[PDB]
Amino acid sequence: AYTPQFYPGATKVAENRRNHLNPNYELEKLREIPDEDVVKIMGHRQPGEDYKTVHPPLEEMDFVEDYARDLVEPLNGAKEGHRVRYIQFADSMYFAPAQPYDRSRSYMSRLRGVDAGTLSGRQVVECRESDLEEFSKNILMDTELFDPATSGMRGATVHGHSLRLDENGMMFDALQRCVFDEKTGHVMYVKDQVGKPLDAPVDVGEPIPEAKLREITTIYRNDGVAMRADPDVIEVVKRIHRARTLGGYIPTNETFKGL
Amino acid sequence: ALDYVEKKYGRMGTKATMDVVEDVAGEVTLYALEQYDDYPALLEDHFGGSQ
Amino acid sequence: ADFSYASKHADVIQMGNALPGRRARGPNEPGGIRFGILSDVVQTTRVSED
Amino acid sequence: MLLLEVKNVSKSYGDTEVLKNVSFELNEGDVMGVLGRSGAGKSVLLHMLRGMEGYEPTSGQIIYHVAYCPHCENVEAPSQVGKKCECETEYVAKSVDFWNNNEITYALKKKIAIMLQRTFALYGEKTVAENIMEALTAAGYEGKDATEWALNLIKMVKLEHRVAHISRDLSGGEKQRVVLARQIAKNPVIFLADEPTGTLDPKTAKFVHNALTEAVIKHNIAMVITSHWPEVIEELCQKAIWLDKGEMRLVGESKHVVEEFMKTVTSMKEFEKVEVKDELLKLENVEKRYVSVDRGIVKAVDGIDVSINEKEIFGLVGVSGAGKTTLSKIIAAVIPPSKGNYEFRLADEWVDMTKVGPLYRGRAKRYIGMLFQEYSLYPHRTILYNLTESIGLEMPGEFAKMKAEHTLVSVGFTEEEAENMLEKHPSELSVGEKHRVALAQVLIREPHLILLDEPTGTMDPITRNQVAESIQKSRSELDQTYVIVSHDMDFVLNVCDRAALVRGGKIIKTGKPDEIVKILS
Amino acid sequence: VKYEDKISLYDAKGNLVAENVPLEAISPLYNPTIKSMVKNIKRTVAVNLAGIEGTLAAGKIGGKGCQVPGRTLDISAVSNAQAIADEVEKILKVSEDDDTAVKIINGGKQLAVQVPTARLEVAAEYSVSMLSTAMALKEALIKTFNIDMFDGSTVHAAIVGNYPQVMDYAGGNIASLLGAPSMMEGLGYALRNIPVNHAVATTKKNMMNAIAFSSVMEQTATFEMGDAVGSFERQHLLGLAYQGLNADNLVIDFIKANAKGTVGSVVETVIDRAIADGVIVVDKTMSSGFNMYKPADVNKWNAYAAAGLVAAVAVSCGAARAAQNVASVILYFNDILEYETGLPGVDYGRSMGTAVGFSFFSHSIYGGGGPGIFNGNHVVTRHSKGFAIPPVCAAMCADAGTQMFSPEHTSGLVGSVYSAFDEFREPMKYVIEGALSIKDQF
Amino acid sequence: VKYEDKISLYDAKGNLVAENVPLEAISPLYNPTIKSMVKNIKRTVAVNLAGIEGTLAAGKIGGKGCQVPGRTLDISAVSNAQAIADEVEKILKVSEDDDTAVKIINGGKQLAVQVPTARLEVAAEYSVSMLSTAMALKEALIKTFNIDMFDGSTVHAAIVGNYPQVMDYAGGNIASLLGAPSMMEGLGYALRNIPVNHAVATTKKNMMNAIAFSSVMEQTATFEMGDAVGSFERQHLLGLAYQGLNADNLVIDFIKANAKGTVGSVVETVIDRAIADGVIVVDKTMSSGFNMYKPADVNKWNAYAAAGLVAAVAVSCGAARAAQNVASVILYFNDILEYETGLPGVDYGRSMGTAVGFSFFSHSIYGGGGPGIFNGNHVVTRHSKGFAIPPVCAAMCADAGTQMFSPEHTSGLVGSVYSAFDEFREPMKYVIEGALSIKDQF
Amino acid sequence: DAFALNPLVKVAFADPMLVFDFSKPRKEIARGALREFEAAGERDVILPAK
Amino acid sequence: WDDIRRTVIVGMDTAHSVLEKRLGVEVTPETINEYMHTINHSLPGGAVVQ
Amino acid sequence: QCGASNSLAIRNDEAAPLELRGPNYPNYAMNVGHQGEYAGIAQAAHSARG
Ligand SMILES: Nc1ncnc2c1ncn2[C@@H]1O[C@H](COP(=O)(O)OP(=O)(O)OP(=O)(O)O)[C@@H](O)[C@H]1O
Ligand SMILES: Nc1ncnc2c1ncn2[C@@H]1O[C@H](COP(=O)(O)OP(=O)(O)OP(=O)(O)O)[C@@H](O)[C@H]1O
Ligand SMILES: C[C@H](OP(=O)(O)O)[C@H](NC(=O)/C=C\CCCCSSCCS(=O)(=O)O)C(=O)O
Ligand SMILES: C[C@@H](OP(=O)(O)O)[C@H](NC(=O)CCCCCCS)C(=O)O
Ligand SMILES: [Mg+2]
Ligand SMILES: [Zn+2]
Repeated sequence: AYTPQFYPGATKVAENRRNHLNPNYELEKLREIPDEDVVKIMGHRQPGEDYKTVHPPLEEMDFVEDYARDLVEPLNGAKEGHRVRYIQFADSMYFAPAQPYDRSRSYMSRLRGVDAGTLSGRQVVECRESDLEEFSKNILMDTELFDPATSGMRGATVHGHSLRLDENGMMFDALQRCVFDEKTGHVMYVKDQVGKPLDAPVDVGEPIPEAKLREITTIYRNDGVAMRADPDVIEVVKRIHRARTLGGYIPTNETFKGL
Repeated sequence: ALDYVEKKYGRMGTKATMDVVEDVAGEVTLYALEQYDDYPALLEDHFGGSQ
Repeated sequence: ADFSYASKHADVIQMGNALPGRRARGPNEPGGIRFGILSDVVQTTRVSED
Repeated sequence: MLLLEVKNVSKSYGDTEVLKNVSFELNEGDVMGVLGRSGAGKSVLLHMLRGMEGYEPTSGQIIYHVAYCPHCENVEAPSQVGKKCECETEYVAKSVDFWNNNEITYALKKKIAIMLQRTFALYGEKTVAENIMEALTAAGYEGKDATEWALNLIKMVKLEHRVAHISRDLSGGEKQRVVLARQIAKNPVIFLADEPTGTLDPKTAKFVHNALTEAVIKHNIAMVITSHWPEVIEELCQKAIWLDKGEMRLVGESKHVVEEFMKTVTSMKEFEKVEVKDELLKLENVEKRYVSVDRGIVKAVDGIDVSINEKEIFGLVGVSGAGKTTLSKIIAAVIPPSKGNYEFRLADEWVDMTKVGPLYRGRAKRYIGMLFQEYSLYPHRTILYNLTESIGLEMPGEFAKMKAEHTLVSVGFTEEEAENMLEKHPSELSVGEKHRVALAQVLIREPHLILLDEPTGTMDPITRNQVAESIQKSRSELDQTYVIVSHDMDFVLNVCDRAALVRGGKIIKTGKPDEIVKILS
Repeated sequence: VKYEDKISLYDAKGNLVAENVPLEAISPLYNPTIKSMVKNIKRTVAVNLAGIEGTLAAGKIGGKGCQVPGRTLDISAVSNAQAIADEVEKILKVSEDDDTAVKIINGGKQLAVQVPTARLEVAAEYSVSMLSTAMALKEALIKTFNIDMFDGSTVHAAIVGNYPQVMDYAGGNIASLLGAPSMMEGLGYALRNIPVNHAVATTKKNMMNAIAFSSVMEQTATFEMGDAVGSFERQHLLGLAYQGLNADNLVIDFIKANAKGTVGSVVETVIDRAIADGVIVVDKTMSSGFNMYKPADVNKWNAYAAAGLVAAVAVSCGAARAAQNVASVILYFNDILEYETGLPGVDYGRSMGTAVGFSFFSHSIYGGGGPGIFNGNHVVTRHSKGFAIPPVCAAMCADAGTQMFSPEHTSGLVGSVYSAFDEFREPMKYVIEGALSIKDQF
Repeated sequence: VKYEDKISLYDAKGNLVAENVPLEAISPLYNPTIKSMVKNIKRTVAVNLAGIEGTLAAGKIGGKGCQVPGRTLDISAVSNAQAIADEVEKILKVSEDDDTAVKIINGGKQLAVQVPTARLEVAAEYSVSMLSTAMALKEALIKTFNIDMFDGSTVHAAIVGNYPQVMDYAGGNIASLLGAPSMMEGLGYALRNIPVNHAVATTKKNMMNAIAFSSVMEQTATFEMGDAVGSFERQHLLGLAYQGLNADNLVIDFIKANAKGTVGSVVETVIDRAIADGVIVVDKTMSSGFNMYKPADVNKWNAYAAAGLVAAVAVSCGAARAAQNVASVILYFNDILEYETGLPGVDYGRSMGTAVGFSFFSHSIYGGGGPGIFNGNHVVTRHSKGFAIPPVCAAMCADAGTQMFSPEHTSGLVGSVYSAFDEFREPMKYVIEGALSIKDQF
Repeated sequence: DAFALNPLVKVAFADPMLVFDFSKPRKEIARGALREFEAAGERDVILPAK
Repeated sequence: WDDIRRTVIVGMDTAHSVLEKRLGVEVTPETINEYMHTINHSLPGGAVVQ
Repeated sequence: QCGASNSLAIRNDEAAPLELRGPNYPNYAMNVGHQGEYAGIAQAAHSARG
């Protein structure tokens, strides 16, 4: 067979990117947020009530006979028939453990039937509501992919990914969805990801210490680990660029001899 | 970029090949991103990633 | 995206159409305005019966 | 003549004979009743007859005998063998054997209708008309034909007040009737109905029932209907089976069978009296209006003044669409009112609750738990995870297992059943086992005010009496106040004490459940 | 012969059809089936008689919201139908053994007219079909119901709609699969006008057949653009064979291997297959592991990556049963493959750029419409030369009715007209048969 | 078959060829020569090799007065024209007997290529020829002279001027008889986009051959636009036969009868011939004595008036030997014919109005120019459906050098390339032969 | 008739908030000829006064 | 000419239907008034709460 | 993404020198943040040569 490498490089940032891309790597969990708390921060549905449906279950609807379409097993939320919801994250440039393109690549490498979108200060994944809640609790919130200070589940107004951290080390939030409770040392979400206030604040845990954030981040920084210390990634990027250029010029084997 | 080019190539000291494009563009990109990392004022001025 | 189509690409009424060829112009230019549209622009039927 | 046979089939699920020695025969037109306890195997048997994934037999087989066009893939009734197609060809008779990959299976599967238990197979965003219109167009008909039916149909399940209304914003039994009206409108060879009426009130249930007859029995479409609630099995089926834990305890004329079943039964436990203690909630002019620029105003709650007196069980009875779920969601601080006051006496202070936040509604919302009429669990988690880790239990994980077992036992499971159920997924339970698990999930946090939107609906009289004594014991030993929305009257007589009647968003009169009964009749 | 590449042809069920088929047997310049589809698309016109009747009855000539009082004609086009079709056929007739075919669709409310190839042999462009059909229909309507001489302009406005003022058929009831040649994004872009929904509705929501239709049109268009000329012809032929026609059963094999899998598992299976077939080899191993990969056959590696792209879209959109995932799957399939192997993606980044285009076009308020209206004659989607559009057909075929731009909403007339032709309803089978008919001439 | 009126056939010298030829024998839908002309006009591309060498040597890419310093390539394309043509033929070849011809013109200075028909069968339009020729030329220049990878962009800019930015071929050294589809002013106007200077230079300034070329192209275009279908077809067939092919030798006889005459003498000759042939009869005699005339055959009177219009243009512009008189002659031939007979003009006054606008835009500040730059796609000369452009071609053939924008100034590459083919240069003697080939099939 | 080609164009240009009122086109051209028509699109607030 | 050039008529019935059904947002006359206030602030050059 | 392939391409729709490229270049006809800097790179090509 083929043993899959995931990312070039020898530094800790490349190792963290490889770990995020690896579906067989168990991400270290750092907090326990209950399922109903994740649902409440998500703000899509009331916990305890049934999922809203967009179509009948796949057994009820009649489709044409398609051999290639029926080879793929659908998701459970697709089997019952559920609306497609989203969960959106903002990641600070100051050593957040997960980063937008890294998030999108890891989501599309690890999860089935997801819709990943990458912006500079935004990253959103869309899926059926039950499966989306499942991997939001299991992977997105409780593991080392999330830090309540340098990252945040937020839709609507997103700003502060490139700004400096506040006095408590948290990312800037124009709507202030999550605040810092100095009596317990924990970050508490007082609003959901879109902005309406929550009736009961939910503990997402305490901020990750900066020393651990240096080890678990996936961003390259001059004050942390720079790409000049990782020449293998730059060489792979340059090889990809040269291969694209040679393929766009003349896509033959003799023109790729100068690769 | 001009200083780095004049120190090792010159203004018209090299013929356009792949290697000089990779070297110059990679060095200038690494410098610009290092300056964004080193100076929070520069990063907060160009807050959007597209900029 | 579906709402964007429904809100700004579903029932848009433009004053004039784009013109082709050597008279190349965009929409809402006076070469694209039909005679009936311009008749509807003028409001004299509102205030006069002659 | 004969439609389908059932050979000696024993369905097992890992040393779990959900069903064994099941065999019955049906002809072209007859209603067959499947009567039994909760978890007896009725939903498994209907998914078995439907041919859904995971319901393949381990021992036996079922034969479907149909008509068929080899050029058109239309399946029909076997009686059509001898008649003329809607295409060329005459017809051919096929002994489709399900679970044998017999082509026709696909066409036959399209020709059979199923009413899923506690699952609304509707498009949600396609209103009421387009949902039914879809059914017609999908199955065939034509502009006029469809229109005629659509209107004639919306009349039968009684939905003329919600025609352009979005079906996602409907209310429980209304969605049930919408799914029903979608389910007649396909011309099936068989209509498998799992709990066709639902937790529906007497009157609306009667309309559903007559609609079913008006249609399926007219087109001599065989009926397989389950209800572990007999009075329908009799008024609908002529030949009914009684099974107990997957084994046919009897196979007879429906009348004798229902008799025998009802003898096996138990009466209620009329608990001891209780004195209540002070007012806890006070709602003053609560209104809830759903205004649309395209369908009119739906005044769900139309000015409602109620008071609950603390440790007491309060009932809310009414007809479908009266506004009980909207009211209960207003009480649980889930849906804000358009107008009106709600104060909750935490201990002596009345927090104004139409104000969001921990400083205001939150205060009382820590001790408010709601079981929804359209409930759900977490299907990717186990039952033990659902009671303990999914909601957050304030105890170490080693000691949460016996707490969840105690809660399941208090709900009305045995020790063996609760032990076997803990390491299981919600998809492996029955509708009624999932309902009791959701009730336990509400109860296990021990909130003060508990709202229970239709606790019963799929419980044998015995299971229902169980859930009932549960609520009564917890109210007295734990002074828990309850608000109950229900349709079973005898539950209100032997459980509730100060029920209220809801009619079109009003409160009419509040009083004793017997007084409410003589007001109703 | 000039290409030594041999392919094995498979059907839509994954069964073998023939082996050692030459690569040029599926070429648009050789395949008779592809020629027949091109000619049929060029000469087929769809006429909405019910729309003409409704427009003339209410005086709804013009465009959106346009209505001329007093210019209302009460004719019965649907009731007559057969007489109008006979008159149109008689006017459009050139020889007696002509290919003129005016058939009646949906009981008189629609017409499917095929103008003869004699009128297209002396035409520099395909627009002769719609103009000739419009003229024949105008004459048939004027002669059948005795229209006054002063209402022929109203009849023309109802049929065609604002044509001398607006160089298009906007408010009319006559349609074709190809738009106006002056409304193309670039020169030679005429064949990239069929949207995804039209291809899905024509193939009756069949996955492989819609993929084959989209790929055949896109690669024939690249031949029309002059792109697949010289050193690019081999790469476009390999792309067509492996992406649309399931050469060597690659798409079916990847889907079967990744039934429970994700996009990354599809990437892994594609890399494993390309290593096993000898398409790619190890270039060098860096200090931190990561043995770099280089293509031993560049065009074959591009074809393998395109087949894997189609399979990844099918796997993800069959898992979700929703057609909204196409942009992310193409984008991050290419990204994961590039940063996993150090190899170029499909179309050397053009597929990834077109996936970014799909992303901003179908996922934002800046976006417009869904993936069902994707066509190569759009500025957003023109950049990939027939490598990003055929996966969108698989995505829309895997959709469980959760899209506003469903094929039923946008392409019912197109499906009812063009599904009657065998080479359009099942393009895969008949393209394979046409390739089999010309095996021995290479 | 459906037209029972026969015509005679005469050559450009006025000698009889055959009699009782059916009218459909010269129809574009039946005549093999017209079909071959349309097929060959879509695949023939004019290449300026000396222009390519001069553009690359001085860096003249960009268009009008555009120079890019630094992007200068020194190649010897005119000397290596044989190798370049061989490589272009190798690239463009489909099979080995395909009608691919790359002939060398003017000692390597020009190149006339013909892309194969099979490349155009699967193309929706005619733009495949120029794009395919551009790509083949780019590859041939890149592999003949070992041009660097960073200068292939300059080679592309030299061959095609600003194509991705300007949807046209303006600054390049490649050309065709037909214009770009983006320049079309209406659908079906692709065959109308041949300027008068191109047709005059193609026929080597022969009057009757240029009349035949322009008439064949314009009436085939009217067939393409759908104008000449149904009851409109006979009028355009007779207009092509009489004005363009001198069926009953009407043009030559009228010119011979008015060798030293004016426009008015041609008008009376036309009326006398139409009366003698029974085409027109006296309707009524008025109180003033004016004889109002009516057509016994409307389309035949149309054809007679069109042939007389061409004859009047030839007479007046051969007397003046200047091509600036076309608009006035076309105006006043119709103007005095209508008020002499009471009969409509050549195209029911659609052609007199074409002359009234031609007289605007050939003598004013507002646009247009010389008569040689106009065409059927022009906004000034599009209104007459094939009845006003062959007079302009005849007048430009009769010009002795009084025009600044002469065919020598405007069409030097196109004329020299397209005059090498016998079918384009002398369309009369081959269209008559094609009619004789199918004379017995009606 | 209330309109000629488009009812939506007829209602839209009946708006009193339009600076040019299309009820009396002859009268306002007179006002613009006598320099008493206050037109829009003037950049007076972003330009120097000298 | 300026008033004709700057006029675009857009229908809001498919947008309201998409908001009510697909987006699950109620459309009331109060919500339409709020939208009209928002577009009246935002159409000339405005940015809402930014 | 399509840039590296289209930068030194020779195909009809993709090849153009950067001096001859513009906002109507098919890759460049949608997005902010590229065109003005493309013009500066085109100038810098000739500023190095003086
Ligand atoms: N997928 C499954 N795997 C294992 N056991 C299952 C599965 N589905 C159902 N069961 C069990 O099989 C038995 C029959 O369940 P079924 O849903 O048929 O009950 P039922 O008779 O319909 O009762 P109810 O009134 O609750 O609907 C129950 O014990 C149930 O827990
Ligand atoms: N979100 C909504 N938008 C509009 N109308 C609604 C909405 N929710 C409920 N309604 C309507 O308001 C009425 C009251 O609904 P509610 O769910 O409170 O009824 P109910 O008394 O619980 O009836 P059931 O017995 O069916 O549960 C119903 O007719 C319902 O269709
Ligand atoms: C301007 C361009 O067309 P053109 O370049 O050919 O003129 C035009 N582009 C668009 O419409 C599309 C999207 C532009 C919006 C991007 C603004 S950047 S700020 C927020 C963007 S994001 O947060 O959602 O990523 C088009 O119609 O294709
Ligand atoms: C003929 C044509 O000019 P060109 O030949 O294309 O330069 C065309 N003229 C016009 O339509 C001028 C319109 C106004 C001038 C005369 C008004 S009576 C134009 O400007 O495009
Ligand atoms: Mg059940
Ligand atoms: Zn049949």
